[PDB]
Amino acid sequence: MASMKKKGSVVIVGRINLSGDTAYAQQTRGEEGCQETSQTGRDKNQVEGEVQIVSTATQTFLATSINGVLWTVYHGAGTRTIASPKGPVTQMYTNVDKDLVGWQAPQGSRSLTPCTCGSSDLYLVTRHADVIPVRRRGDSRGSLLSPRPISYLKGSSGGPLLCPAGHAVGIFRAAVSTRGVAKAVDFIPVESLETTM
Ligand SMILES: CCCCCOC(=O)N[C@H]1CCCCC/C=C\[C@@H]2C[C@@]2(C(=O)NS(=O)(=O)C2(C)CC2)NC(=O)[C@@H]2C[C@@H](Oc3nc4cc(OC)ccc4nc3C)CN2C1=O
Ligand SMILES: [Zn+2]
Repeated sequence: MASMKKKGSVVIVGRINLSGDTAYAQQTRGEEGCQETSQTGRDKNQVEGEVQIVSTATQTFLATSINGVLWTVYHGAGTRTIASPKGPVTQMYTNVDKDLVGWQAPQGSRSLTPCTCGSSDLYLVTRHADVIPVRRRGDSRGSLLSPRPISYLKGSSGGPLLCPAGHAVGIFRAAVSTRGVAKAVDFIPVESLETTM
């Protein structure tokens, strides 16, 4: 018992910048400072933007602020705390059946607004700042207009699907693949987030 370890916190290590005309990824913390911030849970870095790049000791993925909650996938974060200036922050939402977790949105973040447009012309934002057109095909499915090998989507779970007006429609959860090519995506609808809230 006296040697039992504790899992570290999720750590914000960058963001997808969507403030201007060009989307691009930014790193805000290197691997060494990440490992150390994960152990202490104390992250004094300024947070900005809607889409964060997050990491554990073993995985990297995305997290998206919607309605003052930073949302991501359970298969990336598990039950982990997230690092903050004052120490580890405990999850506010956890739903393994939806592959969903959430923490209070960090100070300085900006939150996306839940989409009420009812539109099926969507856009997926990846960890590499690619904006991928996606046609909505169901409550939790959308097809890529230009299929990609799954390699290009790996590490983007927790990222947003957006409507033409930039509202949040869903959280990227899983890739639908045949022989390594992503033809469609599975996502957590924003309405399922609003119900969890
Ligand atoms: C079929 C259509 C729907 C399902 C069928 O489709 C698939 O399963 N396809 C698979 C294809 C895997 C090949 C790579 C696909 C490329 C990018 C994908 C975007 C994304 C990601 O980037 N991840 S990640 O950032 O790299 C990273 C690993 C976090 C670091 N996602 C996943 O890899 C998920 C995890 C797991 O799926 C679940 N795991 C769960 C685990 C839980 O508790 C542990 C609870 C609920 C879960 N619910 C679910 C649904 C399997 N994934 C798939 O996409
Ligand atoms: Zn909208």
